[PDB]
Amino acid sequence: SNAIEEVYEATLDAIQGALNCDRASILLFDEAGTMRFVAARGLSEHYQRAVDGHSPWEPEPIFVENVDDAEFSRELKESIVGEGIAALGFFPLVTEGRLIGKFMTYYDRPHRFADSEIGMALTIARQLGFSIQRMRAEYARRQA
Amino acid sequence: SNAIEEVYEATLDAIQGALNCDRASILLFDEAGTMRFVAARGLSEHYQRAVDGHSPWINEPEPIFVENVDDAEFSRELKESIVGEGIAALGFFPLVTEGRLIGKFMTYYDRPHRFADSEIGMALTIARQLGFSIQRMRAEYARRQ
Repeated sequence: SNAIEEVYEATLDAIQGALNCDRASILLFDEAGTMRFVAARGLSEHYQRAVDGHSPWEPEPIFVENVDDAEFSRELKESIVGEGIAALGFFPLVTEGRLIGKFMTYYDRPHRFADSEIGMALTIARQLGFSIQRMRAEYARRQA
Repeated sequence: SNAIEEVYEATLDAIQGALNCDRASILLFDEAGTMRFVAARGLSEHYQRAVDGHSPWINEPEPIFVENVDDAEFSRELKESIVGEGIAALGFFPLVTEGRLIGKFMTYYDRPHRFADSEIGMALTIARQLGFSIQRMRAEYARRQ
């Protein structure tokens, strides 16, 4: 049965070669409008639990170069620091310009982002977006 | 029900959006060791039948660029095949899984073209992601045995 689950891990593979940071995640909206993990590596189960209900959201990247110099809640923040995360990249996934979810990169030390990384990161998010668009779609259609 | 002909089409989507070239394709090895189109746009079938075979490589592969066909190292026949298709420039990016060549994906340009570092980086990125998508997706199909 259809495994975009294999595409998610593939993308996690590609993120870690392409962008050489310590962990990564993919999340997508559920019907409630809340972002949910569909794929991770290697953030712990304890962190993903803490955070699952909480992030979002015209669709552009977001970079926390240091969680300290960062306007988060002290609640959310100790979760992040607790996991051993010092920096974060948020990268939108879209269909038809609809925000559909995001992927995330995580760093143990603070981090500044090159144009080249951001570019690769954007190309990754582009492909996932289309992968999900096409896999979802004609599984919708291989029915009618 | 491996319709990840959808992974191929998505890739072709990403190739177009990330690299603004004129045409693109994916080719994979077959059991005779020969390279074979598995997806493309807008190459013609005539072209595709025409040029199966050549694998610019044979254990540690880099991208190959051809900025002007007229200035490339091609046998008469194979240069005639490209130009008659209407192509002037091409990019070969190896597809690799577990440290081995499995295929390639190609960007084509109808007029000469110098390859900007940025687009090379983008292209490589996509080439990794195809590799990995293939690695994992047939891995799943095989597992179920």
